[PDB]
Amino acid sequence: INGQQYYIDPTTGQPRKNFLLQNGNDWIYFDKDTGAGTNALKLQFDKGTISADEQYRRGNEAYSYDDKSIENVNGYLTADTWYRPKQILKDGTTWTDSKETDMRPILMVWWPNTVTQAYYLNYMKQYGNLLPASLPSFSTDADSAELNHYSELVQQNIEKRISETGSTDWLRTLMHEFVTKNSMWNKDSENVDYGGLQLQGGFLKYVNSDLTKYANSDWRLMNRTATNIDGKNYGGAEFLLANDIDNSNPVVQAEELNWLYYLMNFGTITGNNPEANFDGIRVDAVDNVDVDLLSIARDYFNAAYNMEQSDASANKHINILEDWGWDDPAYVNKIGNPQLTMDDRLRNAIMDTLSGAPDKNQALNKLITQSLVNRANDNTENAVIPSYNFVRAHDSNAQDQIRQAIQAATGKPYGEFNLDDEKKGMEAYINDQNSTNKKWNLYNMPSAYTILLTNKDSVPRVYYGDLYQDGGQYMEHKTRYFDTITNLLKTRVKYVAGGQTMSVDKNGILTNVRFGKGAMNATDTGTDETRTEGIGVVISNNTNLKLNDGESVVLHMGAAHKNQKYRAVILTTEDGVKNYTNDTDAPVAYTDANGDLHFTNTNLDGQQYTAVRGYANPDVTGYLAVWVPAGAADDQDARTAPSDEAHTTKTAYRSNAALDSNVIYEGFSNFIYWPTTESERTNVRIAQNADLFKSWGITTFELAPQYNSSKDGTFLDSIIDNGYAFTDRYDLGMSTPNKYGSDEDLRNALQALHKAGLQAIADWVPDQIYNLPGKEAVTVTRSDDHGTTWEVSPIKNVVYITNTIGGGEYQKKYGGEFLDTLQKEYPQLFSQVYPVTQTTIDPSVKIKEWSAKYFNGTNILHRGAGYVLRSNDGKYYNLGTSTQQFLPSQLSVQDNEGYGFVKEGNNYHYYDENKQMVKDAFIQDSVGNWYYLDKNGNMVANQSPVEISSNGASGTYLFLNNGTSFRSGLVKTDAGTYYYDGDGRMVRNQTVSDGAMTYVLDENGKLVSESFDSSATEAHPLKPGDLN
Ligand SMILES: [Ca+2]
Repeated sequence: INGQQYYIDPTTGQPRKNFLLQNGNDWIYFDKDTGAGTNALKLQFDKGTISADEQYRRGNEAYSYDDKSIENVNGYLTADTWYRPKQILKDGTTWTDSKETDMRPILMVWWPNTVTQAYYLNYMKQYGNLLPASLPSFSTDADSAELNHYSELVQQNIEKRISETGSTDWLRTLMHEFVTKNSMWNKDSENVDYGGLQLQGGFLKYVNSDLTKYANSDWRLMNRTATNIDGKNYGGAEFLLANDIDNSNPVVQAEELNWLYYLMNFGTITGNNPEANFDGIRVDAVDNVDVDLLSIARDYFNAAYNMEQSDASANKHINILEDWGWDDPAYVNKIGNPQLTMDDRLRNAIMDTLSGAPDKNQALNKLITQSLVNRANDNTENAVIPSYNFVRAHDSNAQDQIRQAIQAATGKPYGEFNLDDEKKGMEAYINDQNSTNKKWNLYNMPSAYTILLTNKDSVPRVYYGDLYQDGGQYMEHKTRYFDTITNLLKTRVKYVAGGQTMSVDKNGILTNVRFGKGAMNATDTGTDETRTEGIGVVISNNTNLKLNDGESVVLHMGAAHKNQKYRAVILTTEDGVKNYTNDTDAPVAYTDANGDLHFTNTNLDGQQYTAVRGYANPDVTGYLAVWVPAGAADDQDARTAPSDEAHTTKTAYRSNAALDSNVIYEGFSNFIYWPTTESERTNVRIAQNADLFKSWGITTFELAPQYNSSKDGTFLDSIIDNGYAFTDRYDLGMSTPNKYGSDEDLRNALQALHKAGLQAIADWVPDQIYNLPGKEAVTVTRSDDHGTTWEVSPIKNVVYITNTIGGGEYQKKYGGEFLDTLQKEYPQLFSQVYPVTQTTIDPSVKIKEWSAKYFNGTNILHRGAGYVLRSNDGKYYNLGTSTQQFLPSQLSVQDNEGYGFVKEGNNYHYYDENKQMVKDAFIQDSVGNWYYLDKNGNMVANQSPVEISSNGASGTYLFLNNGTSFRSGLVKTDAGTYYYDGDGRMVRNQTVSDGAMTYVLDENGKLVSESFDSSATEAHPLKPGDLN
């Protein structure tokens, strides 16, 4: 009984918020907070008179407008501002001239309106006991004489408590707790939304303004990715996470080169050790930065390593791209393949045919065609775009599914967890991994890895979490796939080479063949070394596969393999798979004179598990078998060395037998735990295991990003501290260990890898920086991940407090410091003109500390739309440093009386700063609502649509009973339902999205249909193909 009322939306099953229901002259407004219905709106525009008591009035004035007198950010005041008054009412009794240290909250003496003053009183009473807790609530409607009486009493009681406790800490805490309970001062006014790449619930893009000139930029060219160089197209999302670096600013670009050089010379610079440098880069978040960076990195590598000279030259520095967009490969190829594109068409073919559940996988035929490379008869070299490929990665079918397991095991929201939670989720995740029916883990990991590692024209990348359990100390526990995948890896070195043929038969069974080194076509007879090389693969994704009697699967081993003995590498069993790491006790099969192997529904020569049929177990759902020639020498190596012959084209990597001889190891998971001893340190264990990785044929070890985590908990990366979320770009376990160890552990890992003949990859992360400690006022607009204005947000060209100043001691020590050396050693880098900026990089300014001018924007910070304090008509308070000096009445000697919104008779008027009545104009109140004063200067409030032209612009508006322009919501009337946009104007004849909601309005503005996208409402796994 006695509950609230709501209007349940038919598509959300939840209350409509900010929704007006009208029936004749009667109405219910359903509120913003919970959608609870009311028919009594409060007047929001009322200030009410300053202290009539002159001792309070004069005593509470600001001592001065100096920086030290009034807490501020670039001269702007915030809800948290404390200030020095002329006098304090000491111990509640004795007006006393203030000391410099006598700071008091501005909210002790000032409120944006009477609504907030009443709420302040209620709060200070209930939670501060600064009024008798017995008092009834102050209604918004309370007159200013009553409100002022009780805020003066609160002031007395604050001063008594300051005297009795000898402290103001309690008051700092209490006032900030009040602040955060006001929607104008919290996330409720920030239009939280998780659509697209709003991973943290929304962005604020930085814009130029006379209000914040020190934060202006001539650059901020956004979304300028591979398919949007000129900005005339859509491009990738500029915005992703945290503070988005403006990589279109030429000074920032020089700094990215500076950092790049630092990474590539890390051991030299920090350890006097040229044996402890990185050899290549991974470019993080490619489709979220100015694509100029690909050419800047290219140019540096060309200058320092002469990449384009030959294959031997390029292959000494394997670089890779995190480039998700399906049109990226053509562009990467065009600029010279300076970093390897991924082949996302190929990975998605694997996802679609092998990695899903039995009732979900598609026909295997797609593996032949859906890729940068057609593999039906891949018999040529240097003919395709070179690329790398993978089955999983730290952020690909790992982090989202692991968070799903944690959520399932703990009941906590997606992404929220402590270390105990993480371990409990990991136990469930690993139990799932070892099940036949998997909820969170990919199926057919053995078959997926077989395709990965036997494909021609591909640099495969192995994922750490497929060899070792994702969560645990580094390499603490092996997965069930460790033996299978390391068997494939060693077999790949020894046998996998030459041409490829892939086919799928009428039973949907896939056959994959490699001929061995020296043979490219099925008809080639090969060389001496070809004979005991090559591989044959049989794959099905059909758990019910049954061949009729007399039906066979034929592997066409080719003309180099006539009348030859083969032995098994992997066979599928009832319970899993069997691995054979060499010829000993492996089952055998013989080719005929055409080079064909013949398998059927029956074991060959009484050898267990040589029949082809469907299985369903935790390894295989379908069928897998792999065969190689018997009798290879123990030291057989089918790989090809890169030629040092001069390139005839302007390319680094070429897709050929030498590039194919490389394997990348992504040597981390996000869910590595912090080590409990020095011995458990990831980089310590990497150094100790260099020869192990070599034995798998790893040629480049991709290390995690080594940057010390911000540990701010604002994204997964700064919860599990993987190194992608950092404040100091140059701090690689240097001020304190990273999760992987100290900078000495890192240099030791690089040196040990080099000693074993492996390369090491530096994760280059130019997109963003986290957790800068210095505040800066910036003019911003709430925007989507492409910087498109969020139409329903009031945050449009609004001053907001950002955290953009800082960068740590190592950015300060090293930022810009290698530019002079780079200019003298590689001068050509400084005269290149880049395609997006159409200019050179700009090394004339060193970045030693970041500030807002260098960023495109920020994730929303939950400070609230109105945190920066304003009066009526959009006017900002300011000390006078960033914009016109203007202080609240209570702090100045100016009297508020008769200015702003004023009642006369049954009407309200608005008087401007010259005390003149405003007519036929829109005017904003201090908390951001909008009003229209008509031709007579009367506030409009008739809740029936009204046509207004304001500066040659039509609009149909609706003004609620309290005068406020209704906006960003629906109105249901007797005649239909209507939608008013973020500017208060009725929408007609279109489809509009309002956050999670989509509404279709006909020519008359009537709602025809609506839909709900729940994923806009909270953090969520990113949908497959979201980023293609
Ligand atoms: Ca960006």
